[PDB]
Amino acid sequence: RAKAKTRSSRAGLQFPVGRVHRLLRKGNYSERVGAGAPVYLAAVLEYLTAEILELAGNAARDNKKTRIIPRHLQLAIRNDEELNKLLGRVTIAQGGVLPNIQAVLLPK
Amino acid sequence: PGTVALREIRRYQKSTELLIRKLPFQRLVREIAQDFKTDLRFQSSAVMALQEACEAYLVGLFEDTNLCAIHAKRVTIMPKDIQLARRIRGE
Amino acid sequence: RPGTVALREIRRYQKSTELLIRKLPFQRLVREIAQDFKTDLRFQSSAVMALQEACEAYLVGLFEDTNLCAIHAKRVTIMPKDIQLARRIRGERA
Amino acid sequence: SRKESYSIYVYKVLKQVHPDTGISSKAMGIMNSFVNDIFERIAGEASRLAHYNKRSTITSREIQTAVRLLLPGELAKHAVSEGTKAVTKYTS
Amino acid sequence: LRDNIQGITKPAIRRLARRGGVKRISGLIYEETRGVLKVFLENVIRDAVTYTEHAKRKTVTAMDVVYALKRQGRTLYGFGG
Amino acid sequence: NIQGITKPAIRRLARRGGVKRISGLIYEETRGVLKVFLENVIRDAVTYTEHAKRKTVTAMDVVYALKRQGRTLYGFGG
Repeated sequence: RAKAKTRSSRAGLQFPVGRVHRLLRKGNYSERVGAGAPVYLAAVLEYLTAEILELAGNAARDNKKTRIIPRHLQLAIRNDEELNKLLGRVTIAQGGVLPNIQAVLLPK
Repeated sequence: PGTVALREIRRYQKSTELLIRKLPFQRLVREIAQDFKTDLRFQSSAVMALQEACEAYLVGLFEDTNLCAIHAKRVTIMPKDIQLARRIRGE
Repeated sequence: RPGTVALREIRRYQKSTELLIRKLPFQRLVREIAQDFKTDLRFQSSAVMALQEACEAYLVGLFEDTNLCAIHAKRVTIMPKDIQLARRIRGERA
Repeated sequence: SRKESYSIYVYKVLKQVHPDTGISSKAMGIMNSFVNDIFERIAGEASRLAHYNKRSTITSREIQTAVRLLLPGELAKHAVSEGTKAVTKYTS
Repeated sequence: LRDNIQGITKPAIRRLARRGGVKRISGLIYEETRGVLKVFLENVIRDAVTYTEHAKRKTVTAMDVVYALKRQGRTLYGFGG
Repeated sequence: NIQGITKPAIRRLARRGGVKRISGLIYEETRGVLKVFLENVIRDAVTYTEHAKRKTVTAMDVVYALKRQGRTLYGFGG
């Protein structure tokens, strides 16, 4: 037996692969979990979360801010059609709505 | 003039906090719960999760009603624009 | 003779469990659209004909919402901007 | 007692893109909600795929397929590429 | 008393309308909106109570309502679950 | 070749939907609605087929696609 380290580190991964391996069995999704499946799901969750976290940081950068709030997260969704589709059934607490006007409202 | 309401649009679209008064909403939530069933009581977080879902749902209804009125060549909403916005959603 | 009883169509194309698009042109329509994701496809007859039933039902379901949009928008006539309203408020044109 | 959430891990991943940036407690809750919603979507989709195949095993190919029903755009193939990289590097 | 749902005030409904981007608002719209607002709770509180009645608790949790909102296709972040 | 679904067929679908007056720009824009719907159920079905590794696109793979879109169907496989 040896001094422990995360299985994610050998996979090249940033989230806890061990508890993903727990959740995939303990949630009764199948009788067996393949050795790659929790590594793969951690990689998928990380990839998609990092992709939206750049848009979150960029939404704060656009508003010239340094601390993320739910408004920057709503702006991150409304800056990308993949997120506008994926999160189309999602409510963001205190995120508000994208500011928009139909041209008919405008004077002249 | 009759049109500087367009500045209210931009202010309340910049703003992102909840708009209905918490006490009136909590009173209504409790009244609707209590004539439904006995001794149901709400954590503050449940009343907030309700109110956020309600106000997001009504912002969606008003966006949908806006497009119905714009489609009807109006600049005004009448209860019939809401009744289209329900039937066209299947609500 | 001319210019009377448009309900001649209403009274014909909904008397039974019929489908309105002809079979041979539908069977050569779907295959070209399918192969762009992955080619070398073959098809069951029971696969292709399961598409048309969903398609015609969805098209009919749109037109059912669409004529009320025209009536609300002060028209008897349906026009492309009715579909711009309906398909966006159902959340699908997004 | 612990309550199963990702608060420190999403703030660890933020350094991939914006080391300059802080996270409000509210925003931390939103991103904690995001990662578990995508889990409930993928674990359900992969289990329904496995049910249609009657298999005892989930696999890299159940999730590779489930991600393609999660997203229409190429972020699906990039996430699928990242999963196949990670499983390869883990097993080598 | 003000229990007739008129406690959801005219200017509050009008502010939701302004965030929603609508221009001129006819004076029956506030009351039509109060009708929708009741019916939304007749879906959401009712099903949230069916989740409270899964455990048969006295306290409604944020989880109980998030489960009702999930089956009703209007999911919510920040509260968890 | 989309023109195999006919000018009277696109009218017939609207008439089965009960429409009165129309304007003819509806027809090609309705072929646009149908094209994206038909492409979605096809691409979903081929995505389910390639998980089963067969080259033969098969009725239950179309059923899994339609069931994911919330739609239930019978006679073919059901």
